[PDB]
Amino acid sequence: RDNIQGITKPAIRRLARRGGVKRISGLIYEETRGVLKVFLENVIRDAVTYTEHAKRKTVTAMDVVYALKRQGRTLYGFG
Amino acid sequence: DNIQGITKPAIRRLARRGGVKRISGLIYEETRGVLKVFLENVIRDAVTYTEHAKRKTVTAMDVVYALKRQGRTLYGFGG
Amino acid sequence: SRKESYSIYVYKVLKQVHPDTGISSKAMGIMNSFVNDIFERIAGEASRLAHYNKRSTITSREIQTAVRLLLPGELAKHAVSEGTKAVTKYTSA
Amino acid sequence: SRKESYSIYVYKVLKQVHPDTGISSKAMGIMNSFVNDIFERIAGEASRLAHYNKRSTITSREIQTAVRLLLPGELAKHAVSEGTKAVTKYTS
Amino acid sequence: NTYEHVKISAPNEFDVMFKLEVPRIQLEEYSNTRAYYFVKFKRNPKENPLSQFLEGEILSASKMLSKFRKIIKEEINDIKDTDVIMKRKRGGSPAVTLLISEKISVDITLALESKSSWPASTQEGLRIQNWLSAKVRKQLRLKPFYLVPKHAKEGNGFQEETWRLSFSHIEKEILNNHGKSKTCCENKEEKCCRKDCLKLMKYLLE
Amino acid sequence: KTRSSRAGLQFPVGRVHRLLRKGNYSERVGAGAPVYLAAVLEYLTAEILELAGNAARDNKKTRIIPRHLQLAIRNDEELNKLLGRVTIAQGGVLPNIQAVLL
Amino acid sequence: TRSSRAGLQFPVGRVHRLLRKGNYSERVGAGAPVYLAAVLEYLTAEILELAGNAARDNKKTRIIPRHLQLAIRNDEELNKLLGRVTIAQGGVLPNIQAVLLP
Amino acid sequence: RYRPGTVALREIRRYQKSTELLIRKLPFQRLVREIAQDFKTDLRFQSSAVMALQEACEAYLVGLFEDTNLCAIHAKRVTIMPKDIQLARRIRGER
Amino acid sequence: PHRYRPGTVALREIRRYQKSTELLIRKLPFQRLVREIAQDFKTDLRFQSSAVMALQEACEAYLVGLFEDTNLCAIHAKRVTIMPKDIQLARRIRGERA
DNA sequence: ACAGGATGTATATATCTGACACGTGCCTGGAGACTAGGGAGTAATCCCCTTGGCGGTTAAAACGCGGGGGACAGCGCGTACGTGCGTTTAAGCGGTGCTAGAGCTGTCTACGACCAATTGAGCGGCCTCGGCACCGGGATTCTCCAG
DNA sequence: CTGGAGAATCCCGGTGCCGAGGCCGCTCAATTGGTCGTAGACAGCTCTAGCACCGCTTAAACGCACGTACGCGCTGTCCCCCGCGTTTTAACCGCCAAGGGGATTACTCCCTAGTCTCCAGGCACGTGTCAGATATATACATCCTGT
Repeated sequence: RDNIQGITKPAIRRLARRGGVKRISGLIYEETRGVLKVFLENVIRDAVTYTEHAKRKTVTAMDVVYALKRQGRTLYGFG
Repeated sequence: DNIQGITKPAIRRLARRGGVKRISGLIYEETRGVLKVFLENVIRDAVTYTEHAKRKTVTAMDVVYALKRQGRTLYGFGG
Repeated sequence: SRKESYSIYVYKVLKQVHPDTGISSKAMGIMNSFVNDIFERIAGEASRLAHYNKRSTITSREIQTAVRLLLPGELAKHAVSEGTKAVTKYTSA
Repeated sequence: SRKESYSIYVYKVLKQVHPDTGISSKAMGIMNSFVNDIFERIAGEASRLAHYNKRSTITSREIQTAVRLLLPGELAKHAVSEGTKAVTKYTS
Repeated sequence: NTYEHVKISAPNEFDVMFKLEVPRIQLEEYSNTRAYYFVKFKRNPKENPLSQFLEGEILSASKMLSKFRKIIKEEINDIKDTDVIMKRKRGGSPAVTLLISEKISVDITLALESKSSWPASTQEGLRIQNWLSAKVRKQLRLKPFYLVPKHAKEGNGFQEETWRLSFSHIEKEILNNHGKSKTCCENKEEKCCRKDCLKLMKYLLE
Repeated sequence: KTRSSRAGLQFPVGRVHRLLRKGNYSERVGAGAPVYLAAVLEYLTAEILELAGNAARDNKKTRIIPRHLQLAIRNDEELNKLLGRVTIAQGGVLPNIQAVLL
Repeated sequence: TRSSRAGLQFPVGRVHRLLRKGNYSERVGAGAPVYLAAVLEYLTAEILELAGNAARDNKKTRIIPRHLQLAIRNDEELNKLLGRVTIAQGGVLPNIQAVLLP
Repeated sequence: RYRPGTVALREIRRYQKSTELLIRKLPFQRLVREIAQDFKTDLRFQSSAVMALQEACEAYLVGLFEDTNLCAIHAKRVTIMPKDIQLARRIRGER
Repeated sequence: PHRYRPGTVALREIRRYQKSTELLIRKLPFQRLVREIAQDFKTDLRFQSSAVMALQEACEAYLVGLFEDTNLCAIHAKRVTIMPKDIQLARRIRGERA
């Protein structure tokens, strides 16, 4: 608990300014926090599945890369 | 022509299946454009499959694989 | 020359779970395309799993992992349960 | 052990295009994973395509049609032209 | 933006160069002449209208200069109280001679500017390493190059669509920084004669 | 003594084993894997046909048509999130009327 | 070598080994890895060309993933190719909406 | 005379229940042959391929009309606009 | 008091963070969140640090693309200020909520 | 509309500094041949099914007219958030330490490849009966002027 | 603003027609049974390397007044779009060819698989120095308020 609260308000504001957003409502922050928690639940579920398949105890970068591969959200730079 | 063969009330019937209550008069030409682009893509890939099989008769299954690789998977015709 | 679909197998499953329910031929083709789609999904996922761990042998563990990836939560849980049960049956017999 | 990367080949293509330009290791990782991704996509679609015609031999025609299906229009046309030129040069 | 006194013995004649921002261009060298290249727009998805004007795959320099002259002749008529007339285009040169009403002969030459990498024959050149620095060499290498036409005038070559490279801006920038010491002709201990002797040689030749 | 009957299943262990062999998925196919995969396919087929049969009973018909397959997949949230990318021909959509229009 | 024999830069032999190892099919034709290494060479050449041109436009002589991001996302056809793909260490396009400006 | 929208909602209740093709077969098929004639001349079509491609095009447009209607409700309107369609395709990523 | 208008500093922040490329989320709370959710799934999983970096890259790029689509929704509704209904709309069109 | 004091960003200037670029040593996978078979090519063929045309038939497209409700602009104004100022937090970073577990290396073993016989489950054709499409009249569902 | 008026819609129920259910006969593919290597299971031991920890630091998170600017509410306006009519269009359904082209078998023979052997390219390990980020002063770009 409360590590999800570690996603701060000005961090979301920095992401919005990178996203080109001019003004930000006060309820944007908890919504973004929940959406990021859902996205992370999906990716970490896939990563834990890859890790437990590998009979290992250490999550590695390649497992996260293949998790994002089956997500469709394909990332480069870590393989 | 055939882009006018996509009639105004056929687009209105498609929108009523979609649930649209009120339609502007400029919706129709834009819908013709979007439909034309989508069929350009699908028929492009399907004719590419047809040319690969050294054939001049576009099967259903080639259209199925074109729609599959675009990500719009259709069931019930071959695969 | 033999179009081998899953028609009689799906029909056996249909008369197993609903003996008073019919099925059209178009719906049978849809279920055939469905089974081929899910088979391609799980088989490609397990193939890539075999290439990740550098094993040349797909076993039930790889299919278990691919099912846990491809399906959503409780469906995957019930499916892993059914598969483990059936592999236990095939091992005991 | 040994790693299988495309780093020196990306660097050779870079010296062919931009002969006095640097590239970071992270950008080299980007391009290594990119080349593995494009190789994986094209080899997979060639495998699917050969499976569609039940052929057990991936040919250059298979790769050509895989490029035509996967890659978007004008870039695919240029790439098919380059690949056909290179295969004809290989045959001689 | 290079006021380019090529003719310092008579500054009343101008050679005003125009730039044109082009896409990336595959270059085909002509006949191993080592300076005459063909302009082929390698690949462009935006479909910029220069490619729409082009013939085949090589950009037609004669077509470009013809319609350029056509637009100039058409538009300089519209100039009021400044007598600008279309002078003869003869001499097998860029031409587009325009006279501004009293001996102000302006020879307009539009130049393509590709911001791409330098061609392979321009590699061992720019030998300002021991003169300025290798770093200034590499930073001037990062600057864009230019394209001006001339048909290959080798005996029988006529109206060929070749393109030779221009280097005017790098030469102006090294005329603004010409000493090994970076404050040359800037403080009163390093008055040199590079600009002096260069103007002496160019005036003597002209 | 067939392997489908040996495991007590419905989907063909021999056909799945043959497709895993000749489908070039790996060099070796362990013998429990087609059993496991046929079991998973049997459960998925049973679940979807259960929901499609319930859709047919809700329309009071004793024959599943593609409309019932569409309604069954798009009503179950787990199978819809599984099959959101799949369009069924002659499927239609769910009854989905916007409350702001009423 | 076959790369020298095809006049190409990418290793055709490594592509042939990976086609044999990756189990895409059993038999691999001889012109297939030649054609594939050519397509990889053209794609790598065009993307590094755009990246180096953007690096010259930002006056950087070392290619970082920012220039790769800008190069791919400024070509609309490459953007159509790689719309789903995330480049790490990339940032985004400089893109300001016209309603925001005064 | 009905309220302007009552028989529209009656049509919505009709066509969400219905499954059949709403585009007329032969103008659509002639359109498909014209678009294919743009790519490669003198091509022959299986009629099942034309029907399946019509299924895919109608289902794609129904999804697009749902998301476009959601956008138009989101802007507190009930009238859909080409601006709405451009928004929907820009979010989907098709342009 | 040299106070700007309420849009100007927003515009220079847009120029700065579209110019910048670094990680905007602070690394250690993101690591705590990842370790929290993974501990919820499988207890005592050690992490590769580059895997956490890749997770942060994917999350930040996903949220930036989401905020672009959210800004397009908010400008589309004749507004300038984003609201969580814009985010719900964008994820419903992408297909995450429906 | 125009000038003025900020305020931030870009350009030039030493100084690092860790990572590219280039040499060096190894070593296994490509290369060069050599063979065997088997997939793929080609010829030639059955036969499906597309293309086209036509007649008739009717649901539907197109146009017209009345009008009305929502899009759009404007007035208004209340608050929510940006801007700014001041105030604690804790991320980050280097730094060392402990051991958990990946990774390598070698040592076996049950398991699939492989072949080969043996036969049923599976498919192609074949009847055959209930389920789906209408078509009018009951029964329901539902919007629309007024005292 | 509640009741009645009437136009439309969902079952009732007969008709009827036609596609799923179901055997029957043929037959390739599944199942059974040895043999083999060898990939995978297992053990052991290194040793990277991930987790905890300090402790200083300082941007950065956090809070708060506040004016303003944008959201939303209200107000009228109007035309653009809904609905019913009134006409015409042409899609559709069925028939009926003519032939293009898909599918199949039948021989074939090249092309890749496979085996062998040698190399030289590819990778690991140094290292020199080069792009970049550092600060730091300075200049060019952009606002915000009074006349």
